[PDB]
Amino acid sequence: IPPDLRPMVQLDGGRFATSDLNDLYRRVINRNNRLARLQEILAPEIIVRNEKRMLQEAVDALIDNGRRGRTVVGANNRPLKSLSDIIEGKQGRFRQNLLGKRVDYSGRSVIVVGPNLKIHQCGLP
Amino acid sequence: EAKSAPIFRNRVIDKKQLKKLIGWTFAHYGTAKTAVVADDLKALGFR
Amino acid sequence: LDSQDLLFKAESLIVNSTNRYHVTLQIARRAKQARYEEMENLSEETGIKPVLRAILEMSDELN
RNA sequence: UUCAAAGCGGAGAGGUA
Repeated sequence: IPPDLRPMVQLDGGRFATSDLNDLYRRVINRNNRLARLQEILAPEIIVRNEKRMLQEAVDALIDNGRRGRTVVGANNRPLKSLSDIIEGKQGRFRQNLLGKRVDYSGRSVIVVGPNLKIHQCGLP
Repeated sequence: EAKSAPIFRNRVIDKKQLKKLIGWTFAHYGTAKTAVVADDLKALGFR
Repeated sequence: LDSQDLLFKAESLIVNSTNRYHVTLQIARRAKQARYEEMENLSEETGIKPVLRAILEMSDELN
């Protein structure tokens, strides 16, 4: 995915709050590079198969987390957000950003009663 | 949306009579006279 | 010029129409045309807003 | 001729209508 849809944000104290997609991409790339290196040296096959199984599990966790096997947890014991979690929920893209949005030239305040007004009139501060 | 003279209601006026009067005004006079009649009734009741 | 008179005129425009959604488009077209044709730097009765002017003109045309 | 330095994501708890 393009890098502005998974950006890096800086907290107040100078610490970074990176997304959850960057971790999953990093895991996939690291396992892929390690497996390619092992295949280059002509390693024993019983270890190459372990690497292949781990790579399958990594790509599966990137596509959808906790569907087939075990959920991948991050810093805390909370699950990471995969690609399917972006679109699927009630707080996903469809119901939160496309079927209703925030707008400009808008305000909000408390209401009181106004007599001596005509219907079709309102009082704006 | 005119020409229909109101009847002199010589009786007590609860909520049902007010709803009936508003309906009659809409049916006979239009949608801009009902607002005026409702505003006048609101002023009289508040007073 | 009063707001009540404008309300009555708009109600009269809604009737004699045969379609509620077709009169709003005509009023909008007339208002846009009037505001655009106002570009001549003479300021012909610029006090009135274009939509109210369109409503008044279309009501007058109704005879 | 150039703009420009103030905006950021998530989790938990409570409240008003």
